[PDB]
Amino acid sequence: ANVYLTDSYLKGVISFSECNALGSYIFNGPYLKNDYTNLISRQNPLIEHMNLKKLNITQSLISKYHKGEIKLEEPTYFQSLLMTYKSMTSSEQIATTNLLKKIIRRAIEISDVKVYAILNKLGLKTIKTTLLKKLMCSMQHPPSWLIHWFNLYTKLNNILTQYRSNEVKNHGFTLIDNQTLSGFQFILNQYGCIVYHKELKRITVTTYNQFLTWKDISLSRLNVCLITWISNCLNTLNKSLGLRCGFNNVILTQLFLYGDCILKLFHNEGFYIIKEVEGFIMSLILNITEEDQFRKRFYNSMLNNITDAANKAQKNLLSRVCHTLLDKTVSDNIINGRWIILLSKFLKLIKLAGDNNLNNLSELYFLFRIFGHPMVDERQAMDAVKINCNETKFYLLSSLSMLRGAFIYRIIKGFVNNYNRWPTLRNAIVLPLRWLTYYKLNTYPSLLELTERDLIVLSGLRFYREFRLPKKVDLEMIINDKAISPPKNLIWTSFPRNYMPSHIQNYIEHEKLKFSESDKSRRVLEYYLRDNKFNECDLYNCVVNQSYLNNPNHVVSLTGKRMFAMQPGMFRQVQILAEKMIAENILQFFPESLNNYISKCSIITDLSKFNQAFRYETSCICSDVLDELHGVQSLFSWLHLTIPHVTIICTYRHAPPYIGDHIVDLNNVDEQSGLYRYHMGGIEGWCQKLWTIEAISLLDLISLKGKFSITALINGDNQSIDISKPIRLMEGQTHAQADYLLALNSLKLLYKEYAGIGHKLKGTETYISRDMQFMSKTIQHNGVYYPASIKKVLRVGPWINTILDDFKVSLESIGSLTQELEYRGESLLCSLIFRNVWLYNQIALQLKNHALCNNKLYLDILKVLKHLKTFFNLDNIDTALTLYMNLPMLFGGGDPNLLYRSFYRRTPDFLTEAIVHSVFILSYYTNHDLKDKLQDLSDDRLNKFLTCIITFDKNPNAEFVTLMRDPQALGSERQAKITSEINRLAVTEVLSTAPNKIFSKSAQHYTTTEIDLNDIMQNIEPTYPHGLRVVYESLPFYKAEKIVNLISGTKSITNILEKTSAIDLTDIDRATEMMRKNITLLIRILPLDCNRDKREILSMENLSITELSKYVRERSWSLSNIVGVTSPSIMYTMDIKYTTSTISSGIIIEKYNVNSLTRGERGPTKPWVGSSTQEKKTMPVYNRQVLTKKQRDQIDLLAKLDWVYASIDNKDEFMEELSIGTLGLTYEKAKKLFPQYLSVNYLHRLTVSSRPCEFPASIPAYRTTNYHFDTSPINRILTEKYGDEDIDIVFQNCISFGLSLMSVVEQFTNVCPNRIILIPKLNEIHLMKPPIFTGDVDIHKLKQVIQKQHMFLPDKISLTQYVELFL
Amino acid sequence: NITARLDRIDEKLSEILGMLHTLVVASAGPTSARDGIRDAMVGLREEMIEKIRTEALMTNDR
Amino acid sequence: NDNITARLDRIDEKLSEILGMLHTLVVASAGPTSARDGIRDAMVGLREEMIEKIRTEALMTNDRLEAMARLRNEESEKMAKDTSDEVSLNPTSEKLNNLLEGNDSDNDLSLEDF
Amino acid sequence: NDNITARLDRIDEKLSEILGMLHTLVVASAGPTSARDGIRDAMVGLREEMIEKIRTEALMT
Amino acid sequence: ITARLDRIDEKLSEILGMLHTLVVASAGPTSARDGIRDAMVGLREEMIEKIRTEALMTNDRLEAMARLR
Repeated sequence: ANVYLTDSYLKGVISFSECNALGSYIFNGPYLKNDYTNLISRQNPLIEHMNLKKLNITQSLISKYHKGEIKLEEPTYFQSLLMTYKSMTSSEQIATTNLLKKIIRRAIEISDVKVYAILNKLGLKTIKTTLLKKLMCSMQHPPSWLIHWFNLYTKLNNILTQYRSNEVKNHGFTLIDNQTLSGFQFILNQYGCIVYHKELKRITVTTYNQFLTWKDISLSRLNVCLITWISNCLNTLNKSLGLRCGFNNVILTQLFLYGDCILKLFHNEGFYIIKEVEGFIMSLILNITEEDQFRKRFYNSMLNNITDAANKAQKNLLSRVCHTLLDKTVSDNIINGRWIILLSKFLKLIKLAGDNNLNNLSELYFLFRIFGHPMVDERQAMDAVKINCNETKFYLLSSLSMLRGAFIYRIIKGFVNNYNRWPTLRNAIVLPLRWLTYYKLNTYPSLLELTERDLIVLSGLRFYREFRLPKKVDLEMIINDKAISPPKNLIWTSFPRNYMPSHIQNYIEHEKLKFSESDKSRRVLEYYLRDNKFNECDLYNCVVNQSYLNNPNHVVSLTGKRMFAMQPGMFRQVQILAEKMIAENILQFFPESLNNYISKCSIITDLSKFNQAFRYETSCICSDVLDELHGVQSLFSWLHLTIPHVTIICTYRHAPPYIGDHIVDLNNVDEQSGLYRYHMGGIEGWCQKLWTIEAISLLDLISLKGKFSITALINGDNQSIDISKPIRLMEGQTHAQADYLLALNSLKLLYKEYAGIGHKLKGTETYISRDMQFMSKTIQHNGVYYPASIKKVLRVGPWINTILDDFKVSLESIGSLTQELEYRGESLLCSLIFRNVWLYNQIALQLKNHALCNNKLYLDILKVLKHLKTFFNLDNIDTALTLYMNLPMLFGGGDPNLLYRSFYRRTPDFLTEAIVHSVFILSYYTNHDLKDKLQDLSDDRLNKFLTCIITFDKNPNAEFVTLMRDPQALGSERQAKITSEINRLAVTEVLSTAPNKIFSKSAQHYTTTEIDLNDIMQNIEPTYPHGLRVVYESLPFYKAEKIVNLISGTKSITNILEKTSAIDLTDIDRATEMMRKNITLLIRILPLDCNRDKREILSMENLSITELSKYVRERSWSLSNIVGVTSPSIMYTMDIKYTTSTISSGIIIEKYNVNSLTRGERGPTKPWVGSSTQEKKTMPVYNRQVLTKKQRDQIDLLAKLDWVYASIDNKDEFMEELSIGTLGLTYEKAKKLFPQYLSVNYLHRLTVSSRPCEFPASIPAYRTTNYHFDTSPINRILTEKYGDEDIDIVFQNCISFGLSLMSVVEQFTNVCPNRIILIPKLNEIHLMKPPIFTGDVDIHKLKQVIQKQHMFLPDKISLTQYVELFL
Repeated sequence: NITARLDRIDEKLSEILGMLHTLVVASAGPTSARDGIRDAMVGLREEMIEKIRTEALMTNDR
Repeated sequence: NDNITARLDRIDEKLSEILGMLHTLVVASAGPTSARDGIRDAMVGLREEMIEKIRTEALMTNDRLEAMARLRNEESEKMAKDTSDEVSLNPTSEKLNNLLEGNDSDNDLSLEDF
Repeated sequence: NDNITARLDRIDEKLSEILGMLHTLVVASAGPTSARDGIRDAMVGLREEMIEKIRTEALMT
Repeated sequence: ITARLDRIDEKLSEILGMLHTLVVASAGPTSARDGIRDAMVGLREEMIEKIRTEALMTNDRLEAMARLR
């Protein structure tokens, strides 16, 4: 009843110790390293390792090895052997070539339909398009470098598919295979892989994740070769069709091979060297963009870095494999010193691939993903961190007081700016006289008027509480889908029972009787569901009483996934709360965390190891100010007070410690490799916002000491400083020399000031420049932006980013990933053809090898194709697939990307875009003209489709809850179902039996609360689903919904409280029937008689798609009127002219650049970004920081709700009950805090989470600066027809459509047009006027909802909190 | 000129106060949190005094 | 009225003394002891005796010369190398650069050497 | 004058604060258990005496 | 009284004295400690009254804002 589905892609890490333990057991000696793992692995093997070594094939192979006939190797030896595999017979050559030819022809045939539709709409014009006919003549002979990677990927994928299917069918299956990939023999399993080459006489042992990595490597290289072949053919047809880069694919394959040779020569250590060729790309870019001194300095530093990496790699390699079984495997070219020659070749090839082209050079960042991943040694990473985190630092007291004074200055300045008042001081008698005047007047001086004595004087201030702590725990910030550390006494349960001594096994089983069932959980969700003594105010009482101090349960567990750290549940709560308070209250004061010449430079610093040098004396001088501002002690200072007293242990499964008998306490075990004590603070990830704002304060101090200006920007772990300074040029000095001197002096300052607080920078992280910045991997140069867009589509393949191999989620992932070759790559057609290659592969080729359905989805798809062939009167089942793959997924088809997404990115109504997409696509067969209006032309295929769409049987149920959850839902079974809907009832029935009474009591009332929420707003006569969304979001059922939707995204909802990683067959059956119903949706939606033969077919004269959409959406719900959801499509409403009309009569877009082509150029205009209107409301005057964040969220929700529904004849009781039930105030006391809205159309201006707030184009933002728009004539015409009355068409989307139209016409004609004119269809535009609501709300049901889900209500506004609001 | 002298004296005193307070803060470290003396050096704040007040005003019942 | 000027000079002299000994004061962080069995307090001491304790290895550290050079308000030659006008190449990097300059086929390697 | 007297008063306050901080530093620069546990006991009674203070003052009416 | 400077003078003396003692207590081990925890000045009541007074000021503010309720 429990099956095991294994991974198809690499999601975890490759383990040094799993491989080492398995190989040490198999070959009976130290395999990769001489550590404790091999010794314990040979003494007490696991049961799966014994199973592997016990097979007959393994027995024969190791018998052959112990006689000296085969030789051990390293997994990188076999990576280089596999990636070189060419062996194939003439039949296998013919077979692979035929398969690839068919895939390519079918992808071009699918793409023809969309390309024809686009060329028909723009008015530009088995394959009807001439463009793709020429492309098909180009692509009818794949090259050999492409067939190589396609064959390799196909083989490795066949092997993995075999294993996964046979392991779902049978548990414990091992795949023995020597015929799939000729020459190699594989022994696969989920616990290890054994690879054997018979002609070379080699054998290796590795893990399952390493096989996954090999398969992913071959897929990545295949995707690179595919993309570049496609785009080179496109660029040979027309220089504007392909991508901006252009590669030679007989050089890229040499790069692949030489990197493989580097990894075969240096073993696992070679990934050091591979990790250093990023700086080589950077140096080649700076040799183009920079001037002499900067680029010379960078080049020399880079060469030093590379050769230091290679020397360290050689030294570590020779020291590791010396007393192991791999000592004879080190090449002679390592001590010879000739490796350097090989390295040389590598770099030269890179310099040839770049071609002195910023486009190639910025695309080439995919080389760092394409060689695999290393095996991470966990114990030695711990041993490297230890030395830096155990050191003693020496400070001057002046340094600490100036840093603290700069922090306090930032806080004072931010209070005066935001709250119009200094913070409240409690020792104001320390300020001399000038600062007393600044305090009395509520002002502050500037940085130029500031001094260092001023910072030392500010360092003496103490504060009174300004912000407050939440008293009830928030469940959505603490519940997670990750693992948790056991207590310090139950830490030995992290390792197999065989690897632990015999005295630890007797002790674990007696200690497990003293702990609760929540303390023995191993997952966060299970930690919280099993707590039968939970309380909302537990975290508050911990933080207030400091129960995290001197706690005998604290431990730190490090895993390999760069040293992810964990601790038990209480301390994890406290960590999350401190980070949340800093993010909520404090980051508003730190906004850069989210003379005859003006010299200018720039410094780039890597702050990834920043935290290891932080001590209490440096962090907590500032976290003390944050403590005093919140009224607490030690909350923001928790790390450096608690962690110095615990043990850091590596708790990976195959890396146990050596415990000498008599010892069962962790704080008594000897320190060794992978286990130590006295960590002096700096655990990574924890307390990161504190360290970011401290870095910003130190930068202020540096700018005060150096007397220049600074413009910082901290984005993750990379900071970029811009330094400016006014100087007077000397005699014979140029500007470049002035900037270089500025850079050098600023660098000495930065080094001095960082070393003063214990951070010793080094020449590897930091580099100086003047103009350019690699802004978080984004090359920009002269306002033009150069993307690395191939790096984003490397892992596009069949079953990606899905749970239980869901077909629709895989299609959606493929589509959204492939859109990067259009949104960034700036090529519509390359993205289209790559998408279709992988969609056709997923549907036509891989849908019959499902691991759980096994061919059922393929039989369903064949049923659908036969239905389509009969309905649309097609030719065969090959035209029906071309049709199915171009139909929207909303109607049950297979197209993940709609046409509007090629022109603008956001739409406010999906149904109109779906219907327009269907019309444009069916035009390919019916031969309609997308420039005319709609008529009927001898061919009723579009009439049949639209008639079937508007004609169906009504069956509505739970209308208002469904329109609260998704304001664009459709109802009557007229759309496809998603996973949140299927698994909801299962989640609530699992949660109804949890020991935690909060989740149990919530889950036992879920259906009744749903019934009340339906029967709450069902008598308001015009339905406004975006106002129902606000009513929904202002109630405690929203939180329970969020937690349930979190839990329903896991594998095996059923087995959460069962302690197993297997899947229950009820989960499988539920998912399987979801998949089958979703596939045959199109059979259900298009009946073979239009729901009756005698129903008058839809006449398409004087038809409006927007009225048709409104009718469909209302009939599906049986609601008379639905307002504020239907909005026209811009792609259908606007007609595109290129000549200057008599009277223009539309929007006019014009080119301001002088060049005929504008791709990769910059213009004089300002960038267009969308940027919806700014709200017009009046905020009252009260002290905002007396309320927490959630109380202000609720206040703004009730303000919006009092705005929209001010017209119903129950509004007093409605708003009174809402205010009392949610905030604790009455309506009169609460109405004094409501923002008052000055607008009148909430149908235009309401801001809900279910509405877009930005309408950008499908074009990079640098590219919008070439064009200029003018919207005066359309305003004249729209004002003469309607006149001072609101209408339902969006303005930003019209501009975005015009801009992307310019881009796309340039792609297709090789000439950018001078101007474009957009003329609207006025029968598509209607009035959007705010309605007068009638009927009244159900107050009994409102009370019932508030009372059943009461445990998810926020904090109530107190009286000691409401008196202080107006003081 | 007497007020000028008094002003310079107060400025020096403010400088000394800044230094000495930073030294008091930075030397209440993990060892004082372990020995249980950190609150005698950093001070008592609002939440702890609120707990003391709600304990004193609600002896057992009220 | 030299009384007031005399007493104000007294006060100012003593204030300067206190500031002078407060601006010459070095802090060492808290850390493990030698023969590690616990934590030691942060230590505050005069600059000279702290430099003494660093030199005699009474407060253990790895970068001893670097620490002593920083505490004395001066830069070593490592500080002047990391922040210098032009970077100078190592021997291995000089050789790699000679192998990179000039497409003269000086490399003399191919994949089949292996 | 008013200026000179106010300034001498402000100097007095500052000097009292400096002495208090120095007292805290010299007493916290203890490292055995004797003085530290003395501070602990002082802080247990201070808590108890503040509770008694608050109660006996709010029981005024 | 403008010769109140007198007290100022003497108080500075005290300050300086204590400051020296401080920098002797941290460099105490094996240098300036014949007995454990070098002979001090016996002065821990003053910081306890300091804590007491500031905690009473905080409590006064809390109760004064909890009076309006």
